[PDB]
Amino acid sequence: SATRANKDIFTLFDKKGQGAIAKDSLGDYLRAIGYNPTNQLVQDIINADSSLRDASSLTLDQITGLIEVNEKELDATTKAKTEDFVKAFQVFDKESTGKVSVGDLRYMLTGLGEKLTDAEVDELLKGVEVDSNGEIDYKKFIEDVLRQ
Amino acid sequence: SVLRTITNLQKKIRKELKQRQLKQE
Repeated sequence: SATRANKDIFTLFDKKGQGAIAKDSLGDYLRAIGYNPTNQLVQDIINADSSLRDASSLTLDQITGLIEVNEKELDATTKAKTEDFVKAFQVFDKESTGKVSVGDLRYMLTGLGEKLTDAEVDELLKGVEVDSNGEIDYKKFIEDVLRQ
Repeated sequence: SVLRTITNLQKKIRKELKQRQLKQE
C-alpha cells in the first residue's frame, strides 16, 4: 500500500536506527499498517522465503517485497465479514427471526445513512429471495451482497 | 455504530451495483 505511511510507520519501529526491525515484530508492523494476519500466516509468509527464513531482522525493502508477493492473502484479512453487517438487522429483529420485511429493508436502505434510491433498491431486489409474507432472510441477503 | 454499519452496507451495495453494470456494457 501507500509507501509513505508504510515507511513512516517503519521508522517508529526501527529504534536502533539500523534500517531493520526484529523479525518478531513483523506481525505488529503488518497490523499497524492495516492488515490483520494470524501468527500462522505471518510465519508462513516468512518461511516461504529461504532468504528471509533464518534472518534475524528485516529491512524495509525486504518487508515491502514480502507484502507485494503476498498481497492478495494479506488484503483478504481485511475483508468485510457477514457478521460485521448482521448487527444493523439484529438490533431491530427483537425475536431473532432472522428475517426482515421488504418494506423495512427498503426503508432502512433509502431513508437512513448514505441513502440509496428506490431505483437502486429495485435493481438489488432482482437478486434477492422475497417470501410470500414479504420477508427476506437477512444473513443470506448480506452473504450474497458480499460474495465475489 | 448502527448508522455507520448501515452506511458501510450501502457502500458495498453501490459497488455491487456498478459491477453488475460493467457486465452489461
